[PDB]
Parts: sequence; structure tokens; C-alpha cells
Amino acid sequence: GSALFLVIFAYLLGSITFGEVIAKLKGVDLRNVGSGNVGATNVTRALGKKYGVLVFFLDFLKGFIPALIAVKSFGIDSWVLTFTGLASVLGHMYPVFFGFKGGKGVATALGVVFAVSPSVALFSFLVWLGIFLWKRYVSLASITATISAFLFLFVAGYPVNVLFMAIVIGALIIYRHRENINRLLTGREHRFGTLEVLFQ
Ligand SMILES: CCCCCCC/C=C\CCCCCC(=O)OC[C@@H](O)CO
Ligand SMILES: CCCCCCC/C=C\CCCCCC(=O)OC[C@@H](O)CO
Ligand SMILES: CCCCCCC/C=C\CCCCCC(=O)OC[C@@H](O)CO
Ligand SMILES: CCCCCCC/C=C\CCCCCC(=O)OC[C@@H](O)CO
Ligand SMILES: CCCCCCC/C=C\CCCCCC(=O)OC[C@@H](O)CO
Ligand SMILES: CCCCCCC/C=C\CCCCCC(=O)OC[C@@H](O)CO
Ligand SMILES: CCCCCCC/C=C\CCCCCC(=O)OC[C@@H](O)CO
Ligand SMILES: CCCCCCC/C=C\CCCCCC(=O)OC[C@@H](O)CO
Repeated sequence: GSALFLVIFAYLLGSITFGEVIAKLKGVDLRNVGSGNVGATNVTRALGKKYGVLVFFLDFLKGFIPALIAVKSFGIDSWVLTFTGLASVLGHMYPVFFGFKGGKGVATALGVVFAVSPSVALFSFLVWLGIFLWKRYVSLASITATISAFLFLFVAGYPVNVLFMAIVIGALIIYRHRENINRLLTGREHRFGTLEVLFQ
């Protein structure tokens, strides 16, 4: 009852593609910029860091806020958390309000994980930092951090409902990165920071 409302709410909230909304407000088409994706990284390319960080936090809250409610109302070990977390990410990836063409789910999924375990969220972000500072590819860092998030939850002893949530979310995130992976493998993935050292 209240739980089915929470899952539907999570999917519909997730289905608000904030990057596209703010881009439209600014008169920019995100599909014509950079990677053509609609999440915070390509928002930064199209609109600047201010708007990318804003979209990061909105996409994060899409996952954090419903999952937090599931955690406090039903428990981390409830399949209501599993379905609320999945609904958030599935709405972000396949938004009912935007032709089912969404983002890749990194920020939203981090929000879900933060609601379950701030420590696991921190560790996964630490993995992300290392991989990003090393190779300067957002995609490579997100893929590695996504795999690590699942290992962290597995090794820390979280229950099956959480591991089910994490392996489906994780597999979906990696699959949504398949074009980045093809670019990585062929050497035309966008890389950060090479020319900026001439201005430092
Ligand atoms: C296109 C994919 C559709 C598949 C999703 C189908 C619905 C998935 C999960 C069920 C929604 C949440 C209901 C949970 C619920 O009411 O549990 C709480 C209650 O039983 C007592 O805690
Ligand atoms: C346990 C306490 C710390 C846990 C850390 C969990 C994750 C929290 C913060 C990291 C997010 C940084 C937000 C900025 C960011 O990445 O913006 C997206 C980027 O596209 C902007 O250019
Ligand atoms: C030795 C010090 C290690 C590095 C310290 C890191 C401090 C923690 C967080 C910094 C916030 C960065 C959030 C993510 C971010 O902005 O990604 C870079 C972005 O430009 C990629 O598109
Ligand atoms: C339908 C939600 C609309 C947006 C509301 C956003 C609220 C975000 C964070 C505050 C949540 C507070 C805790 C909610 C909860 O499940 O509490 C249960 C328990 O702590 C007391 O019964
Ligand atoms: C499953 C647990 C509760 C969450 C239910 C939310 C509904 C889930 C997914 C939305 C529909 C699935 C999207 C199918 C798909 O990929 O279609 C192709 C797509 O790229 C559209 O062109
Ligand atoms: C198996 C579930 C995994 C859920 C979390 C997966 C990712 C975990 C940590 C990495 C967070 C990186 C945040 C910084 C960043 O730039 O993120 C990518 C950005 O485009 C926002 O989506
Ligand atoms: C560092 C280990 C990460 C393991 C998980 C990520 C594996 C998934 C996709 C990556 C496929 C291509 C590997 C990355 C790559 O080619 O990077 C470009 C490289 O030549 C130098 O930046
Ligand atoms: C437990 C399974 C959950 C299923 C949810 C959806 C899973 C979809 C794909 C599995 C992950 C593979 C992603 C990596 C991948 O295929 O990258 C290769 C890509 O370059 C192919 O063009």
C-alpha cells in the first residue's frame, strides 16, 4: 500500500530527466554536445560546472530520497528498499516523461547506496577518485567504482535483497556505458585535463 506508492513515486521521480530540463531552460540540446548524454558530466560540458554540480545533486537526490524513506520505513533488509532503489535508477535510465531515453544511473545509484550505507558510498567514490585521477576518464572510473560498490556490499555482509538490488543496478549501469566502452577501446573517449596544464 504505502510501499507500492513509494515504488511508483521512486520511478516517476526518477523519470524526471533533470539534465534535459535544465538544458531546455538554457536553450541547449544536450544530444548535440559532447557525448550527447543527459547526465551531470555532459551537462558540465554544455552549461558549465555550476549546472553540472546542480544536476549531479538532483540526480543523486532522485535515488537518495526514496531509498532513505524505504530504509527508515521498512528496513535495509526489506525488498521494498530493493524495489525503490531499482525504480529510481530504472526511472532515471528509462524515463516515462522523456521517451524512455535517460541517463546512465551513476549519480542516482550513488544516492541509493548512500541511503543504505554512507561508508560503502564513500569507499566507492574513493575508488572512483583514484581511477579518475589516474586515467582521466569519467566512464572508466564509474565502471570500476560500480563493480567495487557491489564487492563492498557483498563483502560487508549485506543481505540478498540488497545484493539483488546492487547486481541489477550495476549490470544496467555498465550496459548503459557500452558506448563509452567502445570509445575507450578505440581511443576516442573524451579525456579530461591534457591541455589545461598550459594555463596552470
Ligand atoms: C517494468 C517492470 C515492472 C516490474 C515491477 C513490478 C512491481 C515491483 C515491486 C513491487 C512494488 C512494491 C510493493 C511492496 C509492498 O507493498 O511491500 C510492503 C508490504 O508488503 C509490507 O511491507
Ligand atoms: C561518508 C561521507 C562521504 C561520502 C561520499 C559520497 C559521495 C559524495 C560526494 C561526491 C560527489 C561530488 C559532487 C560533484 C560532482 O561529481 O559533480 C558531477 C560533475 O559532473 C560536475 O562536473
Ligand atoms: C590526494 C588528494 C586526493 C583527492 C581529493 C579529493 C576530494 C574529494 C572530492 C572532490 C570533488 C570532486 C567530485 C567529482 C568531480 O567533480 O569529478 C570531476 C569532474 O570534473 C569529471 O567530469
Ligand atoms: C513522498 C516523498 C516526497 C518527498 C519527501 C522528501 C523527504 C526526504 C527526507 C526526509 C525523510 C524522513 C524519514 C522518512 C521515514 O521513512 O521515516 C520513518 C521513520 O523514521 C519514522 O516513522
Ligand atoms: C522492477 C522494480 C520496480 C521498478 C519498475 C520501473 C519500470 C522499469 C523499467 C521501465 C521500462 C523498461 C525499459 C525497456 C527498454 O529498455 O526499452 C528500450 C528503451 O531503450 C526505449 O527505447
Ligand atoms: C552496484 C551499485 C553501484 C551504485 C554506485 C555506482 C557508482 C559509485 C561511485 C561513483 C560515484 C562518482 C560520482 C562522480 C561523478 O562524476 O559521477 C558521474 C557523473 O556523471 C554523475 O552521474
Ligand atoms: C582499471 C581496471 C578497471 C576494471 C573495470 C573496467 C573495465 C571495463 C571497461 C574498460 C574497457 C577498456 C579499458 C580502459 C581503456 O582502454 O582505457 C584507455 C587506455 O588505453 C588508457 O587510458
Ligand atoms: C544479473 C543480470 C542483470 C541484467 C540487467 C541488464 C544487464 C545487461 C548487460 C550485462 C552487463 C554487460 C555490460 C558490458 C558490455 O556489454 O559492454 C560491452 C560493449 O562494448 C558491447 O558493445
